[PDB]
Amino acid sequence: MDTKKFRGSRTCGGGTHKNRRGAGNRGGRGKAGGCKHHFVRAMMRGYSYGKHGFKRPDEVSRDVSIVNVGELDELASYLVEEGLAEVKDGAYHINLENLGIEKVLGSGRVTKNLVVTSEEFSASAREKIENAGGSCIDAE
Amino acid sequence: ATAKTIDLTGKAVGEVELPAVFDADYRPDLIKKAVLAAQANRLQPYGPRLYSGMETSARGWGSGRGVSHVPRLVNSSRAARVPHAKGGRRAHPPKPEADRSEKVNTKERRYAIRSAIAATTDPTLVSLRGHIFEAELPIVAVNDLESLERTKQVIEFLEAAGLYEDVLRAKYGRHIRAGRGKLRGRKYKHKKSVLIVAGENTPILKAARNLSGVDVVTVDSLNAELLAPGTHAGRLTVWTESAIGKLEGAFQ
Amino acid sequence: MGKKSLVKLTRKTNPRIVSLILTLKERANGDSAPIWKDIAKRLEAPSRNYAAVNISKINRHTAEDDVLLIPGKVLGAGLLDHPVTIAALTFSDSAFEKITEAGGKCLSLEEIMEANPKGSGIRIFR
Amino acid sequence: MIAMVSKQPRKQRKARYAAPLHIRQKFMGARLSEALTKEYGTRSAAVITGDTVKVMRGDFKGTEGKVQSVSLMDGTITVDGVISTKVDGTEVPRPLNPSNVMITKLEMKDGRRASSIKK
RNA sequence: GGUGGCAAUGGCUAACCUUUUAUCUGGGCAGCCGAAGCGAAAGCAACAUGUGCGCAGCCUUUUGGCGAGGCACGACGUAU
RNA sequence: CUGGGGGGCACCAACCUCCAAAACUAAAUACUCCUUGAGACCGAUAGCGAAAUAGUAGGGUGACCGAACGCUGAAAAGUACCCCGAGAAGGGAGGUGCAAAGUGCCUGAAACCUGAUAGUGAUGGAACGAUACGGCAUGAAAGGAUCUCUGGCAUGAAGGA
RNA sequence: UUAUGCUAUCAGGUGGAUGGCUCGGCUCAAGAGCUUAUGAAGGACGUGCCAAGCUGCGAUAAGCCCGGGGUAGGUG
Ligand SMILES: [Mg+2]
Ligand SMILES: [Mg+2]
Repeated sequence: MDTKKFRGSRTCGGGTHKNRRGAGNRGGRGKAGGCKHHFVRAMMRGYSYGKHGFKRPDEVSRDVSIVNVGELDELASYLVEEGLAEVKDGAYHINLENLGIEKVLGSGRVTKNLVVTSEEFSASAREKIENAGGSCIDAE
Repeated sequence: ATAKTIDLTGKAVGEVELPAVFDADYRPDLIKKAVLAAQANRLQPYGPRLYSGMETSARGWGSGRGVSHVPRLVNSSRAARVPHAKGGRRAHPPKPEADRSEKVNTKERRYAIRSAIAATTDPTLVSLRGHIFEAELPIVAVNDLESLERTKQVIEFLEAAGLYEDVLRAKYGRHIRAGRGKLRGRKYKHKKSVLIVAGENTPILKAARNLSGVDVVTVDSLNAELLAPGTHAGRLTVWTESAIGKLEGAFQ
Repeated sequence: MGKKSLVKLTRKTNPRIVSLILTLKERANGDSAPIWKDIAKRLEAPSRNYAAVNISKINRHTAEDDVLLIPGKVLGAGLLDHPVTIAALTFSDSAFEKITEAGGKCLSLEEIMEANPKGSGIRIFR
Repeated sequence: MIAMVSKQPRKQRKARYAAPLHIRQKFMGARLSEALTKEYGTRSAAVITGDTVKVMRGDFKGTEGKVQSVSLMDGTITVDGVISTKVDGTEVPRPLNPSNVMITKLEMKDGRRASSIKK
């Protein structure tokens, strides 16, 4: 706190000089007082007691990266500019495994012709891709 | 943009186009931040000894003895170990593990450096900042300035370029400091005259070295202290053609 | 401009903002147009809560050949279809490239206040 | 010989105070007259008993005389003519400092003196 | 919180190297946060604006109109 | 060896991967008695307990606890000679020095003690003072000169005999 | 000449604050890093012309011999 603000105040913003003794003016040390006298604060902070669910090992689980069709469509010109994509006979041939994306979602609009190869496709993503005349290949 | 180039005789022998670093707006707060960060990073840890004032086995006498409740020596009545007792420890002293280094992002640090470099173009900032000069800012010199090897030649050039009165001002402004700093190594208070910039290491960094106030550096050694001593831009400086070449995209 | 606005002015550090605020109030008195006084009171707000406008929002709301005052920074995210004039406080480089490719202009607040004395048709965005 | 890494006053005064007694011979240095310097090539020299000095600073500016004694530990020399009187009246030598004198006549009796002055 | 740099084509580097003595200049994309959520988990995967009220500001017959941000809806992803 | 181990509960199968129960091995790293350098460090009740005749004086049967003390002057030129005194005490006079700074001697605050000056004082009631009016003392510098004192004239708000 | 006293200022005593100075302390960095039965570190006692303490030294006792550097004084 601002020490110079309190030169000549005695109590230094604490009230009586009987406050600020030690751990008993805080109710215990740490998150102490779980549900006897700090129960309401315990519930509001996000420290409620309980155990709920299980965990799978991290060896087997994976966290897929995603990209929506709108995002993939809008930045296609920049992708071919960087040499990532390819523009043979007009339709963009864009491969998602060189970027680092394992699944294509479907939020947004698609207007350009896209030939997208990847591992996974939501149903709506495939519907939107092929309603614009494009094609999707399950990359293996 | 364009600026007159003057030889060692003081005659304009060309007109060189400046790079885009010199064309930027003045920003005092960024320069402030950069200079303060570097000066904070120079510092050096200090503090008392590990167990100072506490190597003791004092015990209190308790109540009933007619005296206070402070710890005292085992074979006497002299208080010890507490901050208000003579010879006792100090409450909240400095600590050697305190880390006082500051951080500045590279983009804003480069931006402050560019802002400080562009400030030397303005005659007003240079003039009101303390210096004395009779030249057309900015001062640009032909590349043979890196060939000078005797201090007398550098003095001749400075006299012919109207920048020697600042050197004399720095020489005669050297004066003894006041306070406890004299006993610790900082005996004088110096003044800042002129900064000479060269593209590459040459004998000029050894000739214009003893002149009072003059600091000579290469283009790859510019920071914010050199250009804003005390967080005030407007430092007299000299450049060369090679130095101008080095600054096409130097800090962008 | 009581002591309140003087305090809010004293907090600022960047000189260009201070010069803008003073000149905007002067110009607002000169032309009797509340637009400049409004922009001054906006620029004098907390710096945490300025405006950051993406290209998509301008494309969504404006039409062909509008004039725009953005007391903040224009960010480049989206696609710009039609020419627009966006006089804002600052642009990012991608935003500048997109607006230039579309065929618009990127002129600062000084240029817009100098060119148009009254703001007869300016649209404030946020 | 103590390089620029000795810019602290504490170190310099330690070096001058607790010096080996063969280094305190160097502190007995005094300027040479013009002829001496242009015939030996050393801008200065050391003061030794038996040579004529010319006082340059203090109460006796311009008085000449021989050096009557030298003390290494004190760092002071004694000169002819320069004296102080007791209360009862007794002329006493007054110590000086060799950096306030000028050598006009060297005393060559060692033989090693010439080599000692230079190189 | 006050003030700043950069800005979805995002922001910052850490250890370390260049140190020419601790500064400093230039590298360093490992990694962290943001960018998609729901669910114990397997798994599945959304509006890049469809409607209304309307402050500032602008236009105007000084009464109305347009109306960023704001508020209220509608529609959709997932769990039960 | 047509062998053996492992692949986060046990066993079976496929696949992947290794060869224990013997041994050595530089560099990158840790530390500070010690040597050198540097300091937005402390500056004598501070900084190490110790600016070291300091782990000392001193205290405890013992394990062990543990202080205080820096500084004449540029140069001793460290007070000659005379009087008092029992005096190698000390005082006076007289000298040295720009200046007594006269030996633990730079500057030399307050508490406390001695004397002098101003006010008051042996009929007198107390938180030791604030405000207004008087006596006595002082009022050189740094404070005033349409300023201080005494009156006349013109305008005079609320109020108003 | 009002004594014993009270208040304020001045001169002196006592005392050792403040200021100025400081061969000391502390922290960080760079180096360097084992020694002893061929008797170590540490201790007791002795050793000086006048010498009690500390420091050095060991009945050859603030010390002896040789090589180099240094040059006119030395005796912590
Ligand atoms: Mg201490
Ligand atoms: Mg002490």
